[PDB]
Amino acid sequence: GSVTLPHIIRPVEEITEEELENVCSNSREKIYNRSLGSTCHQCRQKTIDTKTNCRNPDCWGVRGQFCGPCLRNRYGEEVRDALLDPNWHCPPCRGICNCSFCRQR
Amino acid sequence: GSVTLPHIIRPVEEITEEELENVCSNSREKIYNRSLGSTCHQCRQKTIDTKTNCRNPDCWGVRGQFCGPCLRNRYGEEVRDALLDPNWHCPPCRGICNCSFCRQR
DNA sequence: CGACGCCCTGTCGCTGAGAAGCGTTTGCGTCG
DNA sequence: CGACGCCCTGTCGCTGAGAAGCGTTTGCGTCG
Ligand SMILES: [Mg+2]
Ligand SMILES: [Mg+2]
Ligand SMILES: [Zn+2]
Ligand SMILES: [Zn+2]
Ligand SMILES: [Zn+2]
Ligand SMILES: [Zn+2]
Ligand SMILES: [Zn+2]
Ligand SMILES: [Zn+2]
Repeated sequence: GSVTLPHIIRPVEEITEEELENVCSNSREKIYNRSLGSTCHQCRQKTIDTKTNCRNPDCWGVRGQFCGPCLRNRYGEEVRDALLDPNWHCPPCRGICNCSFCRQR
Repeated sequence: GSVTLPHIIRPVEEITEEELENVCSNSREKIYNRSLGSTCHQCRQKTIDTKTNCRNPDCWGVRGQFCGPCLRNRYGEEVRDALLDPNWHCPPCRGICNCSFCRQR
């Protein structure tokens, strides 16, 4: 698949309690799905757990999506706090992402 | 147009005398054509004058295309020398491009 | 290196991906 | 700032562009 997936900014008002209930706690408990899942930028795993929504208009693609364990262990932030933050920008947007590809550059 | 144009490596044996005869000398003498023309990376002008062919396999798109005046005035190299060089890499490939966008980063 | 044990329960490799060009576009300077 | 003159004959702005995910993928260490 060549082209870049769209990036949609979800307001904090549109975040539902069901989405917060589905924030992954342990990476071994993830459920893989090629259709309904979403891909975390850190671990590069496409799973159905709730992931962070980057709210920077300049942000693009799926770089802003992070899972529970990855955001917690690699950046000390909670996905639930990130989803409820109207001004939350992804670590790639802030230029502090430590994934195997971004730290390489 | 969203997607990236292909990059084709032309061996020095395939360079013809007609192509060398069409290397631009003065940027004011260029002929614009949206169909048959090619775009220089430095001046960002799509014209029909012969342009450099970057021979790095890792190179992609049309970043390696430079016109006569731009390569001469901005990098001190001749397009004819570049086209006849089997190991010629574009200034973006060498990370020394001084166009308005690359020097900005 | 893949079995087990520990506490802070965890993450890299490969492929193919990585714009392009039309429009407000061309060096320097006195000078009206 | 857009006419003119100079020699080394020239280049920036805007838009939309800027992957994604399956596969060889999960912290630390003694130890067989
Ligand atoms: Mg490629
Ligand atoms: Mg865009
Ligand atoms: Zn993750
Ligand atoms: Zn972002
Ligand atoms: Zn990253
Ligand atoms: Zn040019
Ligand atoms: Zn190149
Ligand atoms: Zn450049």
